[PDB]
Amino acid sequence: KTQEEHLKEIMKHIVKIEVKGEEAVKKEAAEKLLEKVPSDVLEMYKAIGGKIYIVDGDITKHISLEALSEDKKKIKDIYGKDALLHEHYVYAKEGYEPVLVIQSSEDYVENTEKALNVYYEIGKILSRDILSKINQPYQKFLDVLNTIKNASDSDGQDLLFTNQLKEHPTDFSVEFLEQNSNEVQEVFAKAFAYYIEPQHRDVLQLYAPEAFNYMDKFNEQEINLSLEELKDQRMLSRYEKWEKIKQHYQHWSDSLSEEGRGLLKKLQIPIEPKKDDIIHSLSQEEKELLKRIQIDSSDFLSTEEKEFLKKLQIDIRDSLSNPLSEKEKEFLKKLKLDIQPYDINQRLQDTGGLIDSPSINLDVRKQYKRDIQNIDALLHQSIGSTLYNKIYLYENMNINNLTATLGADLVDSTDNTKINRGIFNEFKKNFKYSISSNYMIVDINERPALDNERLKWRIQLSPDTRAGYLENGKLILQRNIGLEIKDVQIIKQSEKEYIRIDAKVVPKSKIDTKIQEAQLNINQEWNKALGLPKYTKLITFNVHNRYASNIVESAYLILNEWKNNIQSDLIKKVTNYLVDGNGRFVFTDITLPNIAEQYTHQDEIYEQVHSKGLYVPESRSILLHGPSKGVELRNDSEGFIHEFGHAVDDYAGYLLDKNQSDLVTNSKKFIDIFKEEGSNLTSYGRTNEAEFFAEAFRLMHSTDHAERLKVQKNAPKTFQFINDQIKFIINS
Ligand SMILES: Cc1cc(N)c2cc(NC(=O)Nc3ccc4nc(C)cc(N)c4c3)ccc2n1
Ligand SMILES: [Zn+2]
Repeated sequence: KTQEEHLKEIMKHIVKIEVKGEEAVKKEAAEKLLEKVPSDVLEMYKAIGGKIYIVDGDITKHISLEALSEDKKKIKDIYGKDALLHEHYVYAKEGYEPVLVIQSSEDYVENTEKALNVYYEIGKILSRDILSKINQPYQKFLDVLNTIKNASDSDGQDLLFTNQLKEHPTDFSVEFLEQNSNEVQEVFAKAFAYYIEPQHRDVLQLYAPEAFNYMDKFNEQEINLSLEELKDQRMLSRYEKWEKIKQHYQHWSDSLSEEGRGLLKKLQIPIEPKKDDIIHSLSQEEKELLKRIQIDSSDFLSTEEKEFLKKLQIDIRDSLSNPLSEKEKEFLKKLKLDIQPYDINQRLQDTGGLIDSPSINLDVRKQYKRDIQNIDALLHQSIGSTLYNKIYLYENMNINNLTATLGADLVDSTDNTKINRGIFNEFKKNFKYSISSNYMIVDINERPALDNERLKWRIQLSPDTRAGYLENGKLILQRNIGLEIKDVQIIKQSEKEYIRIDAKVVPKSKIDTKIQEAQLNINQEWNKALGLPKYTKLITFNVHNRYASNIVESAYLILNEWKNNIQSDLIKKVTNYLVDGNGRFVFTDITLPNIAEQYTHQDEIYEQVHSKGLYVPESRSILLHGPSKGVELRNDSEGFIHEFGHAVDDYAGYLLDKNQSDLVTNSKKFIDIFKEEGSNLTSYGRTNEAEFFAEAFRLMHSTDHAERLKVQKNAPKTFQFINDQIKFIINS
């Protein structure tokens, strides 16, 4: 009930009573009126220097409204009827010194139509004087407006829209909202008004449900987030927040050692491969091979990597066609591991925390384990303090980090300042929870992003959350945090559009539990659809990163496209085969060479593979990495099915002579079909027979029927070959 006090405190400031001789009846009447307004919009008004004056008679007769031009003397009531300031009871003055003027009365309780107007004036203060300073209302509110105009019942419009909007043909776009700022603000206010005045609220909910709902959720929840964003722009607020935190960690800081500071700094800027050293620990024979390798000839060395290697040879020459060699690609594979940057946070993201993964040389594995085990000990003090309650921290992120495939079309191709609503809704779809397996580095007060960062997180730390303080106003958080996504919306900031993500920190065990129960649910369901034994572990969720929930909700959808595009009898025979060898359908966000289904079956470490998908015969499992973008694959489904092709290529070649488990794609008959039709499909498909078979099997089962035709009229002998194997497997 600190409630009533919050309002008393705030009101004694902004509220000025200046009447004749009833300064207790009138001074108590105002308290009754403003009490209906959300405590938070009053503080936001105080924030921008606004004040409320309760006066008698003609309100024009006040010092604050003298500078009023002989035009702004005529206002419109909530119903759109022209009036005159010297004949009205309220007025909110714009400008850098906001003013609210209210006449005196107590019949505000009785004569509701005036309270309605007074609130409408406040709503105006809210949408025009306050929210405008943080670029609101925006897309979310525009969506309410578009729901109303394009709904069947035109009553919602007849109650909130001025004819200007009523007669507008198309929907209200961001562009419209910019040219008609005054108009939208008006609608906002009216809706705020009806919602706030206890008697008209029913009307609102009766003829404009979406507006009621928006204003309902906004005044009870979302508004304090507005105050939050509003305070974030105040220099002194920003400085005040930073100081309380700097104080809370003052002891922890003064105690840090050169060694501790060395660790935190190394954790902010990775150490690049020092060319020189590479050359040394190389080899007399190897140097010779390196002395000439058209790095470009290979295909597993990114553009960034190839360049580095190029400069490696060109730096050892200072003294005295393109066939793809074997032991040469072996040499280039080894070096790939060797020329990666020392990046602790990157190591955590790739392994999802599983720092013992055989994915890199043992020497480097231990250095990572040592440094991490140490950072974990440094970041022991939690954010919780007596100096502050709820606390928000910020992080600017690149969407490619969550979903490179959607990241491809997030920014509008025409106007780089706009975000594609199409991809936005998709991205937002199943984004319910997130996980952090590395050390998040956030800002105390929000800061401008880098061009490729169109994601602006606003995170509500738990008092329990441990962290470390940095001098530049940032905090390094402890690994293994849990995050519940609370809201995802398009916002405009500094002349550009971003995706604001409102998230709350929770115990990681809470999120893991959801995933685990998902795995149980998804397997129950699919074990029934495939007729597998009740409790078999078929599908598995290896989720550890920031897009966490999507990896899970996505698997369901991928498997649906997988059953509606392939013959049920083929699936069953093939997956029974897989299950027989302990196979697994692994959906993950950690890089593939860290899923055991692949590494516990590797000869050498450098023989690892990372990509959108992968099939491992030795384990009979299919691996699908979520975050990436399959080069020739348009989406996750496709990718999965492509890998199921390799699985079929397996069971088929197995049914030829189980006395030899081999690939039916290795058959002499097929090596010829590839010799001829091997270049009529996808580029990727041309890589080799196993892949060509897989890309072909894929198109044949695409959702795009047109795509099925392409194989049948460009790969005849193949369309038939793949169909023989199907019927083969199906019957045998
Ligand atoms: C730079 C680069 C290098 C690779 N080797 C890639 C491989 C893939 N995918 C696969 O290798 N898939 C896959 C899938 C199934 C496979 N099955 C068998 C029996 C043997 C395989 N080598 C096999 C391979 C995707 C992207 C790649 N990108
Ligand atoms: Zn493949």
